[PDB]
Amino acid sequence: VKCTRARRLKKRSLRTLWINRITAASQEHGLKYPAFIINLIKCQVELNRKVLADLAIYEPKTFKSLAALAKRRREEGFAAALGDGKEPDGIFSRVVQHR
Amino acid sequence: TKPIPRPDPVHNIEETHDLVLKTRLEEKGEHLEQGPMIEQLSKMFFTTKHRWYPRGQYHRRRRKPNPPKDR
Amino acid sequence: SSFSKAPQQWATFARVWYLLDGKMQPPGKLAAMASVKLQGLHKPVYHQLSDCGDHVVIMNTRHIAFSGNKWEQKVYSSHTGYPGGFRQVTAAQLHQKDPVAIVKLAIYGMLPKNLHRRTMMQRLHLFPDEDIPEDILKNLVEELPQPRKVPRRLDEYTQEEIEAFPRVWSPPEDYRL
Amino acid sequence: EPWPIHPWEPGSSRVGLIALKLGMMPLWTKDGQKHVVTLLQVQDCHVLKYTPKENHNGRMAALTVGGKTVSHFHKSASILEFYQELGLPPKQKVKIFNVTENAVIKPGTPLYAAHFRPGQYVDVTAKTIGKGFQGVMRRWGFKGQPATHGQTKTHRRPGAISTGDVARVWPGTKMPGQLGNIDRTAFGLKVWRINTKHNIIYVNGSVPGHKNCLVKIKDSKLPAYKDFCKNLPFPTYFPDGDEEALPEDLYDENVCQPGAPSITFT
Amino acid sequence: FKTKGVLKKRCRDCYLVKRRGRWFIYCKTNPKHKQRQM
Amino acid sequence: RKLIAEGPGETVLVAEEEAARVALRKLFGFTENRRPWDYSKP
Amino acid sequence: FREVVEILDGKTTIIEGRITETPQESPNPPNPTGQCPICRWNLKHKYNYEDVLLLSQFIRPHGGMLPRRITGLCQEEHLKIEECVKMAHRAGLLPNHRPKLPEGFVPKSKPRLNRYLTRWSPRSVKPIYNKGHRWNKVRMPVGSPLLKDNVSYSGRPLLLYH
RNA sequence: CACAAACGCGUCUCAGAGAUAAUUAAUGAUUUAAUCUUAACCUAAUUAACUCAUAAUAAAUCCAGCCCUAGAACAGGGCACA
Ligand SMILES: [Mg+2]
Ligand SMILES: [Mg+2]
Ligand SMILES: [Mg+2]
Ligand SMILES: [Mg+2]
Ligand SMILES: [Mg+2]
Ligand SMILES: [Mg+2]
Ligand SMILES: [Mg+2]
Ligand SMILES: [Mg+2]
Ligand SMILES: [Mg+2]
Ligand SMILES: [Mg+2]
Ligand SMILES: [Mg+2]
Ligand SMILES: [Zn+2]
Ligand SMILES: [Zn+2]
Repeated sequence: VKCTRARRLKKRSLRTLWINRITAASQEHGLKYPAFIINLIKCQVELNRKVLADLAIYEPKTFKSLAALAKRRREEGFAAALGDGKEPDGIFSRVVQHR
Repeated sequence: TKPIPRPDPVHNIEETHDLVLKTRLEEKGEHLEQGPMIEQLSKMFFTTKHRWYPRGQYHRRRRKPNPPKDR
Repeated sequence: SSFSKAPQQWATFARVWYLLDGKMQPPGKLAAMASVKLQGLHKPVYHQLSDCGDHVVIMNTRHIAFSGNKWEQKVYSSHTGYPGGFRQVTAAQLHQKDPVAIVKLAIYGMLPKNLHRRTMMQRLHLFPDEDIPEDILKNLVEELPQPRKVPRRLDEYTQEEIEAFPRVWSPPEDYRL
Repeated sequence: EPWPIHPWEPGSSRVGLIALKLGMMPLWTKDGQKHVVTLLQVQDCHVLKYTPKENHNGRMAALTVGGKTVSHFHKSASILEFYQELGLPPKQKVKIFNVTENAVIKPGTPLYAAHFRPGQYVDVTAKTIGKGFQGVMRRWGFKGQPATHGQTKTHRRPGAISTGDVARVWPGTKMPGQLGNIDRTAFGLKVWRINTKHNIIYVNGSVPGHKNCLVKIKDSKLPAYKDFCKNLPFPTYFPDGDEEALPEDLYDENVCQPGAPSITFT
Repeated sequence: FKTKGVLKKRCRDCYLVKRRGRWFIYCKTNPKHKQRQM
Repeated sequence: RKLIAEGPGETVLVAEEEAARVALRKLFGFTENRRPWDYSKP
Repeated sequence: FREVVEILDGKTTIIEGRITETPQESPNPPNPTGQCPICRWNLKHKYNYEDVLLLSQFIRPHGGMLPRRITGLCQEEHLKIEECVKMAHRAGLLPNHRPKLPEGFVPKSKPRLNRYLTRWSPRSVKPIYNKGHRWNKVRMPVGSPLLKDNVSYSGRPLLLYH
């Protein structure tokens, strides 16, 4: 019974561990986890927490590039919100449809 | 960057007998009780005293002799 | 990148000593980052089973600051086990008796309630003032920023800034101060 | 090679002695009252080692004093080495006295019962008479149960020990156990007579510990006699410093000496 | 002093002052009018 | 005054030896970031 | 500013009032249409205990408050600024606005405990020995409630009781 | 009290500093008067507690046998004067 319960809970435990590692790596770059996640999602970058943690552990340059992209997206979103202008659009804020 | 510190000094060298001088730097030894030894190890490694105590037969028999190794 | 196995492992799991100034800083915010560093929650290689833990040295403990009237309201209660041996000491009295105890208890509470709490607490060093032994000083790597900005006093402001700050109201000449 | 002697200060403290408890004697006062004195014989008092104030406590220095001589054949190798380097035979009881830095004495200095003068207040520390594992009635003084009103196997039982709701007993509960074999200190013991030839101190009141046992004597730390050491020899008693032999027995201003005119009231 | 939940002046010389975290109706002419808000 | 390689170690001598090993591997081209061996049919 | 000068010359007391030059208001306020000083300088919902340059403009040299009929502020801002001045004085700001006592500065006391955002007086609050349970808890007040209308760039409400 | 000990009915000793709650007055604005102040600055008269000076232990690796005012066993103190 405990084996079944722990098999169910293993996904949650590993997801929480991945989230903690992502928080560690993002705070190491001076960026918060919710902002990093939402800005990476806004850039249409569909990478799960497992891949993000693997990149943080083994690809520091790639993870720093992702953090810089997320910070750029956050800055563009803040600038757009402050401006409230339809014409001004950020370079990385453009939305690409399916092909 | 900063230069590499180099420490090289032999104060056990004696001009009368270098054969005894060489063994003067190697004949250093010390023995302490279990309590003081555990306290010293904990102070050195910044840990608690509960880790250094030995374990019993029940735990020492169940350890896997050949754990799997990756990479 | 192209390191041997043993040096690569040593570099990955190397311990780090951090410095933290405690002058004019809130104990809760200091203890938050102290607990983060002690647990190793700042490392992407962190794991609960792993022994990843970093040392933190906090100075200027006696110069700690409490927000609000916590100095007069917050209490610490202990019990010696013997009947009639239950004591409740005010925060000010506890700080006067031992400056370290405040931040020590704050970090002890903020740390997780497992058996590793003692192990990570043994890695913590707290000093009332800027009097740190050289053996610990030589191990410091970096200093964490202060979580709270210390406000300036009136005399600490520069005269150019004082003049640049406009006079909101004009006092009458007939009034006496 | 005497160490420099510093002037007495109001915040200074003096070193103590280690004597042997001989017995008890009566002593009558000039007002007709009768007190009981205890004889403490200073056989071998010697300063063994000196510990710096910073290395011992950070407030006061520590002076180590040895008791009466013992045999070399029953002491450990480290103790024998320490005494060989010191130059003195091993002592029985080794004690530490907290003294101020201005009253330090060179190790190896002997001490005599003339260190205390007639009329002074001393504190006595010793292990009391150990009565072993004694019952609660003898230990804490608990009253027993009635002897013959039907009580069954209870005449000396402690009775109830705790409460029902607590479901446990408090650590401060008084229970039978070891009694007597512990170090106790009696404060404010007045000294009346000092015998120089035999190095004997007559201390008023009872002395904790059995006879023929080592006793640690120091000045009174009570606030009533905090500054009584001004008239006393500050560093210690030096028999060679004065170059004058003290009388055989020094009495207090109220002690009725054995040679007396048989005082009568008027 | 009388401890009350509601304080009211019993004469024109009673004055209300906030001291020690409580309210106090103090009167000098009539000392019996000393009231302390609980 | 140009960094060619770096190496960690427990002691300074071991770190220097590891740095020398890393520099030698970089010079010889046998690096962890090298081209993987080509397994194809020419 | 008016100053009272007393001169003693042979059992004779001379009391005189002397008028000194005083600084005036800056020529250009951002909102000249505002009747209230703070409300016209657009510092409303902006100042705090940290802003000492604004609080020090109108306070007595001994740390006393200034009358509203002379200052000209609205009632709410007057109360808020009074609270901020009290908080700064309790925290330790305005070091030069204390009375000079040559006799009392020699007998030093215990070091001043560092504090900020203090609401009540340090000498009037008794320690909470019960502290309450989770559902009923005696929360510790921090800061003055009059400052709840300040601008919040983060948007999170200011915790007045913790 | 038919043991050299134990015992009371017999004898000796019993403490300095800070700190406070209630409550007193100095100085002082909001509220240029006054006002002990969930306004500051230092204030002084101040309960019991509670801590701290101070007090005790606080010299590691000889322990076969013999004594002990030391002790259930285990431990501890002595075995050179004689
Ligand atoms: Mg599923
Ligand atoms: Mg016995
Ligand atoms: Mg009876
Ligand atoms: Mg019956
Ligand atoms: Mg019976
Ligand atoms: Mg029966
Ligand atoms: Mg229970
Ligand atoms: Mg006035
Ligand atoms: Mg009056
Ligand atoms: Mg103490
Ligand atoms: Mg022995
Ligand atoms: Zn009245
Ligand atoms: Zn207004």
